[PDB]
Amino acid sequence: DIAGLTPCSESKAYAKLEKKELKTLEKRLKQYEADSAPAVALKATMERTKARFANYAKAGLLCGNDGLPHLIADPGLALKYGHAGEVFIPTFGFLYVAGYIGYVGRQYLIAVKGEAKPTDKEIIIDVPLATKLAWQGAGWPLAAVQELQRGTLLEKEENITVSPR
Amino acid sequence: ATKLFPKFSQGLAQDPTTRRIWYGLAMAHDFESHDGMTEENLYQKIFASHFGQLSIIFLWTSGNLFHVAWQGNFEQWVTDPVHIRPIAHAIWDPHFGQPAVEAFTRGGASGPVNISTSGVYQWWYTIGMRTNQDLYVGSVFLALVSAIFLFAGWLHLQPNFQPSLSWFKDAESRLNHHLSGLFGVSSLAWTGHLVHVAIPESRGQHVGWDNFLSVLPHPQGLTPFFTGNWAAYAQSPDTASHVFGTAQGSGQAILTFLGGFHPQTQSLWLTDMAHHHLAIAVIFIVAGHMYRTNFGIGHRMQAILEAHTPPSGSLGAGHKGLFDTVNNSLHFQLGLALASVGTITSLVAQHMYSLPPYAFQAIDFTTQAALYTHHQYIAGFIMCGAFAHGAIFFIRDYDPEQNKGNVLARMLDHKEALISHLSWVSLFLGFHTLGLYVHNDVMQAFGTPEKQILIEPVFAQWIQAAHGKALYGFDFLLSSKTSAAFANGQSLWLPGWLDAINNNQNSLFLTIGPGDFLVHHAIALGLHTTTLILVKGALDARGSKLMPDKKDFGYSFPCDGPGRGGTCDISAYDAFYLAVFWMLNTIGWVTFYWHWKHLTLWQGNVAQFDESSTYLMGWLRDYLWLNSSQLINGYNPFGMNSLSVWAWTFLFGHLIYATGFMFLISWRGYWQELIETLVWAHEKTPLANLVYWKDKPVALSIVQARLVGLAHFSVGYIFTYAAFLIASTSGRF
Amino acid sequence: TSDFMVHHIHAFTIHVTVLILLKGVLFARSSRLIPDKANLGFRFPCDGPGRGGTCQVSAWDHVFLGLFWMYNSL
Amino acid sequence: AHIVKIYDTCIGCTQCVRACPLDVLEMVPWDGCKASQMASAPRTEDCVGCKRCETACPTDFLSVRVYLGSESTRSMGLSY
Amino acid sequence: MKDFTTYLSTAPVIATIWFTFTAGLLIEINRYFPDPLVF
Amino acid sequence: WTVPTLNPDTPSPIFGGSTGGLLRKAQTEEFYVITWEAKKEQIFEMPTGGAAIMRQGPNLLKFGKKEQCLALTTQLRNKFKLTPCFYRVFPDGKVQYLHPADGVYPEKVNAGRVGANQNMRRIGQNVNPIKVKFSGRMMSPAEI
Amino acid sequence: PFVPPSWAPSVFVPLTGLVLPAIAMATLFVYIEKEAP
Amino acid sequence: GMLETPVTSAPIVATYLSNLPAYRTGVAPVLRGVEIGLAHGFLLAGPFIKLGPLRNVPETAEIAGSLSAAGLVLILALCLSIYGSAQFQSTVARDPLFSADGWSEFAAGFLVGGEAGVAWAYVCTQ
Ligand code: CLA
Ligand code: CLA
Ligand code: CLA
Ligand code: CLA
Ligand code: CLA
Ligand code: CLA
Ligand code: CLA
Ligand code: CLA
Ligand SMILES: CC1=C(/C=C/C(C)=C/C=C\C(C)=C\C=C\C=C(C)\C=C\C=C(C)\C=C\C2=C(C)CCCC2(C)C)C(C)(C)CCC1
Ligand code: SF4
Ligand SMILES: [Ca+2]
Repeated sequence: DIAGLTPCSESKAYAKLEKKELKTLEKRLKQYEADSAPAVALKATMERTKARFANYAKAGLLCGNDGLPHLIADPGLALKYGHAGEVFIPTFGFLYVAGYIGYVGRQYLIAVKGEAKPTDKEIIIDVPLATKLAWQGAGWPLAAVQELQRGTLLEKEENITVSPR
Repeated sequence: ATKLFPKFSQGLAQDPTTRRIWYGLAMAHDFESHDGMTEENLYQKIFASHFGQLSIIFLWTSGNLFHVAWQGNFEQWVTDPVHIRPIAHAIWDPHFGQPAVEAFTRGGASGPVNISTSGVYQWWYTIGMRTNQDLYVGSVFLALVSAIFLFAGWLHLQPNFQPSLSWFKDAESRLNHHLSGLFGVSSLAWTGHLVHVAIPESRGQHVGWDNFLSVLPHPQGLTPFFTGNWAAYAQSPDTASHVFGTAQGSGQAILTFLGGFHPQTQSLWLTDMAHHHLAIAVIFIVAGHMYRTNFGIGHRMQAILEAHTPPSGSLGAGHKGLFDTVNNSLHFQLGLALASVGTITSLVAQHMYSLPPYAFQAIDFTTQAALYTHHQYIAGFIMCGAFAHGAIFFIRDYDPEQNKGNVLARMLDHKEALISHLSWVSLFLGFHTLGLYVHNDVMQAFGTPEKQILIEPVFAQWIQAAHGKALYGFDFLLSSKTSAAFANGQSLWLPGWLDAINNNQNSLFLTIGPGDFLVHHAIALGLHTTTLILVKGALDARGSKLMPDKKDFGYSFPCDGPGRGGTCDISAYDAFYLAVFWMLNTIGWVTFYWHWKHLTLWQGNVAQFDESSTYLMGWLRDYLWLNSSQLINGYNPFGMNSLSVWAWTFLFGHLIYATGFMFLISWRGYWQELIETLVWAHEKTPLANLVYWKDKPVALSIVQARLVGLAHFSVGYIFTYAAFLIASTSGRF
Repeated sequence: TSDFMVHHIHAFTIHVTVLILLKGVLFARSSRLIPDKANLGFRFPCDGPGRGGTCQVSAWDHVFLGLFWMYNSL
Repeated sequence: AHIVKIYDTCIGCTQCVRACPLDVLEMVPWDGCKASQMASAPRTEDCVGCKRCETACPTDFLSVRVYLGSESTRSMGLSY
Repeated sequence: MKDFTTYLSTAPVIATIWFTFTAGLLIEINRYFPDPLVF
Repeated sequence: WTVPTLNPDTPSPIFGGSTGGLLRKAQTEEFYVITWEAKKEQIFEMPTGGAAIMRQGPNLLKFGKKEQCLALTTQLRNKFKLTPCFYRVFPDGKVQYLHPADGVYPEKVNAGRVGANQNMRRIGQNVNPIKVKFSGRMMSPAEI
Repeated sequence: PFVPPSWAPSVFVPLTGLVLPAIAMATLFVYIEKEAP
Repeated sequence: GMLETPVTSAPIVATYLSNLPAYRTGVAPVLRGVEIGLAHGFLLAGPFIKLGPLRNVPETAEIAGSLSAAGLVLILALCLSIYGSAQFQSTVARDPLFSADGWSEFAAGFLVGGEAGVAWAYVCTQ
């Protein structure tokens, strides 16, 4: 398909790698009993390996000449060939959680900056205020867009210190 | 008392310590800091130094030619340039034992010699050199040119020959003559040599000074050139069965644009290179008539700079006053020249490995690797120097009053934003590249290689498909048989170019995968971080919040003391200093990637690189540990071979690098106290106190210590990698 | 012979570590470079770029270098 | 010898003079501050450049500056 | 008790508890959903 | 107040000697001599290393550099509340009084002192190095 | 012809390696320590 | 002031040092150089003879060792000459050895004595 790759469900190297992993696990299992802890652990690892290979092939991932899955980062190719779950959806997921953390921290700093000793609140975290801001940070994109549109997101150039050039 | 050395610094001559000699040696070329120096004298000294540098360059070239003609095997290498190793020069060392003598005796010589890795054999063979007499004549000619340049340097310092300050500032005349004469006429002359000598010599016809006036480069003899029938010079080119150096399969054309590579030499066609030089010669000559000098027509660079300001005021004053701040500042010109030369050096390295211009160059793996690594390291050092001189310009020549509101002042106006964004880009690239590497390493360690993150470089593969590569299957532009871009070049250059780019046995647009993506991001991280350090040091050179008056202390000063929290490595010199390490790391990553990809290509197993370049353990084991086995076995308890010199150089570089770490970690104070104890010991020792020193022994200064440590670090770095690369590539092939 | 050489290597490394630690202990209060080092304390960065440079003159810095030499020796 | 300069932002706190380890600075009468004193550097030939005076200065920015100049036996603090 | 809660509200204790919670959440997610590579 | 004169026949503190004393510089270039008055015999620390005993009355000592003399002066003033003074002696026999130069310690203002190296401007008012370029030698904008 | 003799390295290598650097180092050492009038 | 110990204050070591040619203070510098050169060349010929690269080949080990010692003596003589030229440029009793002419004569005497000592050490092994 994309970049001359082949789907993992049809790649021979993919199935060969799965057989190799199951073969080394079975070889290690051949030295133990049939109802012992190492045997059960090795069988669980084998089942996890089989489930992982079947799940990766079911997801529609593309495998190269090495039999390993390859990710598609281009939004056009990912949305046109059903690869948005690799790099697109996790991108927006990270953006949401990262902006969540940044917005909560910024709100906490702005909240404690108007007190008597903000540094004291910076070393000794005010748990009730932090918990309230952490719960209220779910609407961080809407609140951030509103702050940017009102002009309260940035600080004026005259209020920021600079070097003597 | 006052010493004679150094004559240019009275303050250093009065120094009674050993620091006088070191500082006199390190401040000899800083003419701006000399005593009683004027602008006119400054330009005159630089003129003389330029002539001396050209003399040294030409003498070095003549030396290489002379040694290849005397102790080399050029006459035998031209007969079989595939199975014969080139010889650099002979070896005469009384320390060699008998096994070392027969070990280095190779290449058909009668004694111990060195196998050259510079590629001058292929270059001289392609341009037309065939016998040792030609190299001897070229060596004598270059020695005469070197002597003439040295005499010119001495002559331009005597009275009635020293140029005035106004002559050195004629930017329009200098630019016109450099574009039309130094660039265009030189390229036209090179075209004349290729058409008259290189092309006929590649077809088995000897054309020398004794018969070039009676031998026609083309059978039609200048008639198509004057009648405008230039297409007659592209008729009947060299066929696919042409044997280089013989008339079998040779053609009659002198100016073609076939494209691709020669089927036997795997290099660019000589007719294509001649046509290339002719076209760029015409373009450069035409460009040499742009500025106004003495005939009314032309331009004034000040007018073009002053008439280039946006109307909305986005760039403030635009480029007003930029002509004076560039023409009156030598550091600005040096920085621009070094930036362009460094970029061009990198371009040379990339184009030279991908499109080999010299015959039988692609087969010489050691030559290709050494040339690429050499040019990339030279380019990195030159780039660091460009930024260092930019910082020197900000401290010594920048005038905020003259550059008021222009782009130059606006850069310093928002320098915090630039440094912060460079920091963010470097942080993102480092965090993600390192994270993906460690993730792949953990997946490979746990026995699950299918769980590692392998992002396909679809953008670069898309560009490769745009160039004609049909491996990925995008089928667009040159990759599609029904495109306008494809059909418009099918009769001129696309057949050869497509045949060469679709061949997986050359270095023309190599196949890339996730490993290439990851290492490219590592390269991006290195470039951005080195740029961040250099740019931050140049912008903060005039001052910062910690040191508001940094410009009053010069470009290089030790520090500002332990006050205000501590000010170690606060000068711009220290910023360049820290950036050299990042430059070495970046060039190390690019050369490691180049060498590993080419080693797997030449060995016939590209899958090894494709499967081991995604994790750092593969880089350490399959590339560094695996390829150093023959290197460390150059000399062992059972004997030695010709590869023992590279093993010794490997350990030599390791020792120099480690010695540099001493000047890098331990600082002055400890050494000064130790030296004081040594002074007492010498003064209280009989039979030895009768011999006294002339200079008081003192520890090296902070700045000198940094420079010495960096010099050892760089020397060890370069020597270690050069020995490893040459030994691994030569031993494997 | 190899054992003899490595034993002399060990003796040399131990002697250098002893030299750095002993120099940091004996010259902790004063020296010919800084006569009032004891007033600056035990752990201080330097005494400025004066006198050619007085970087790493404190006894703490001697311990800092002795750690590297101990690592090399061991 | 090093170059030691005093600026008009000096408040006459005499902290730089007390911190000088080679007696380079001193106090002279002045009228530009409340303390009616100003720092001075009449013995710069004995300055080593330790910059202790800059560390002891409380004004922002500093009122005393030391620029490392030519090096001699006294400036290098050599007892030999 | 007020002083003890204030001590627990300090930066190292809060960082330790928060990182233990985040690490435990990620570990439990990877335990109930083994080997997640794509969405 | 008048400038004092060095008395070479002055008793020195009880010290057994050390290896951190004078060197060839004292015999070929110059050396320094510090003198002070002690109210009683007391053990003090030598700037060159070791413990010496200052005697009751006059005390004279020799050092290789001025920093050692000032360090001893600071120690005697801050601990024993004494008033020491030193000179620079040349091999020819010339003696030059050094501190306190005007008889009064420099930390306290004294009349008659003429200000030196004083700039009647602030640091931010210093000119750019380009205006100082092409001078007689390496000159900083603060020197003008 | 410009071809040097067979004994040329046996004379030029020791020269450039020991005679010329000794002379250069001695002359440079005398020049560095020369006192101005 | 300074530290006095029996090692640096014993009369036996003081007499031994005063008996050495360098501390004679009253003889010609060329004679001092000849004596020092002979005493140095005789001991210098040993290491090159017994440890050089040609120490195992017979009838030439002594030849190569003596030639190497002679070359070292020549290098040391050049070092003495440049030291005298760079040390004495301007300006009990003053020793004439610490002068331009005195040190030049001392270096020449050292060269003659060193070569004679090397030649004597070579024939002493035959
Ligand atoms: C971060 C940089 C970046 C880069 C280097 C690329 C690179 C690429 N994108 Mg892309 N893209 C990006 C960001 C980027 N994108 C972002 C942020 C978005 C979200 C808005 C998109 C959304 C997007 C779409 C919807 C498509 C691409 C497509 C492409 C590919 C060809 C088009 C092109 O080069 O023009 C740059 C890309 C754009 C200007 C976006 C618009 C698409 C243009 C108009 C081309 C589409 C026409 C047609 C589909 C071309 C293919 C013809 C045929 C082979 C089918 C190319 C490799 C095309 C593709 O190959 O589909 C598989 C495609 O249709 N991208
Ligand atoms: C309130 C927290 C906070 C926020 C909103 C930001 C925001 C920002 N930082 Mg920053 N930073 C932080 C904390 C924070 N930082 C801390 C604690 C450090 C010290 C490690 C740094 C060190 C740092 C550097 C060196 C740089 C930035 C940069 C930046 C900018 C680029 C985006 C980025 O993520 O860079 C990356 C930021 C990091 C890698 C550090 C993030 C640390 C965590 C995730 C923040 C959590 C803070 C706190 C524990 C949570 C609040 C608790 C409260 C509710 C009680 C951006 C505006 C870049 C810049 O200069 O702008 C262009 C840059 O170069 N930051
Ligand atoms: C047509 C007239 C002419 C010509 C030929 C030159 C030529 C030259 N001038 Mg000059 N100049 C001229 C007119 C001219 N000038 C006039 C009218 C003025 C007064 C306004 C000046 C004022 C002037 C000054 C002040 C200086 C020079 C200097 C130089 C030298 C530059 C050295 C150099 O970079 O190497 C040659 C550069 C090239 C050949 C161009 C290289 C092209 C790129 C960078 C490389 C690519 C080529 C190819 C890929 C690589 C080859 C591959 C293989 C062979 C290895 C050069 C020889 C400098 C000097 O004095 O040196 C002594 C200098 O300081 N000139
Ligand atoms: C066209 C190229 C060019 C030119 C003309 C200059 C010119 C100048 N530079 Mg510059 N520079 C350049 C490129 C250039 N540079 C590059 C490529 C770099 C990056 C490496 C630098 C980085 C740089 C810095 C940081 C500084 C200068 C400075 C200077 C100025 C005077 C210093 C000097 O040269 O004294 C003499 C130079 C030396 C004595 C160099 C020391 C020897 C070096 C370390 C080589 C050691 C190699 C070693 C011996 C190899 C042995 C190996 C073997 C034995 C095994 C001078 C105007 C200085 C300045 O402006 O003063 C404020 C300044 O500090 N340069
Ligand atoms: C392997 C050695 C090494 C490493 C990792 C770095 C890393 C870095 N350098 Mg650096 N540098 C080095 C050697 C190194 N340098 C040397 C030898 C020199 C010459 C002295 C320099 C000189 C230098 C300069 C001058 C500058 C940098 C800068 C930077 C930062 C660039 C931003 C980035 O890439 O983000 C990625 C971040 C990393 C790679 C750090 C690693 C993150 C770790 C592994 C994650 C944390 C681990 C885990 C979660 C917690 C473990 C803690 C444990 C105790 C519990 C980065 C942190 C630049 C900078 O500051 O940018 C703003 C800067 O200007 N370097
Ligand atoms: C491999 C790198 C390296 C090397 C070679 C050295 C070497 C040395 N260190 Mg050092 N050190 C290093 C790394 C290194 N260090 C680092 C990274 C640090 C930072 C932690 C330190 C910190 C440090 C401290 C704190 C001290 C030293 C000291 C010393 C000296 C010990 C005396 C000695 O060993 O006698 C002999 C010298 C050697 C064995 C070095 C190699 C000499 C070769 C084998 C001889 C070659 C001669 C050859 C003929 C020359 C001809 C050249 C030709 C062109 C003419 C010595 C010169 C100590 C000292 O001052 O000395 C008492 C000291 O206190 N080092
Ligand atoms: C810069 C170019 C260059 C270089 C790097 C070398 C390097 C070498 N030459 Mg060679 N040589 C050169 C130019 C060069 N040569 C030229 C142009 C000639 C023709 C006159 C010769 C003639 C020559 C002979 C006959 C021999 C060598 C030999 C050698 C090797 C032994 C070392 C030596 O220096 O011998 C001595 C080299 C010379 C006497 C030639 C120097 C003559 C030029 C004109 C003077 C150069 C001055 C220099 C640039 C100033 C800087 C030096 C210093 C002050 C910083 C060595 C590999 C010997 C050999 O082959 O060993 C196996 C040997 O027998 N060379
Ligand atoms: C770059 C030039 C250079 C040259 C040409 C030589 C040449 C030589 N070296 Mg040497 N060496 C050099 C650099 C050089 N070295 C450097 C830089 C180092 C430090 C790393 C050394 C360290 C070194 C050692 C440790 C030894 C040598 C030895 C030797 C000799 C080999 C012994 C032999 O097998 O022959 C046979 C030897 C003879 C027939 C005796 C000849 C005696 C001399 C050479 C002739 C008379 C001296 C001459 C008249 C005066 C010259 C002084 C001149 C500078 C003014 C040989 C003549 C060995 C040696 O000296 O042999 C004992 C040896 O032990 N070298
Ligand atoms: C600091 C400083 C400075 C600066 C420096 C610098 C600036 C550096 C850098 C840098 C660099 C180094 C740059 C470069 C660049 C480049 C560019 C900008 C480019 C480009 C491109 C293009 C445009 C292309 C296009 C194309 C393509 C894409 C391909 C095909 C072909 C074509 C053409 C189409 C100086 C000294 C001045 C002075 C002041 C200070
Ligand atoms: S420390 Fe600063 S403010 Fe105080 S007297 Fe000295 S120069 Fe003036
Ligand atoms: Ca010919």
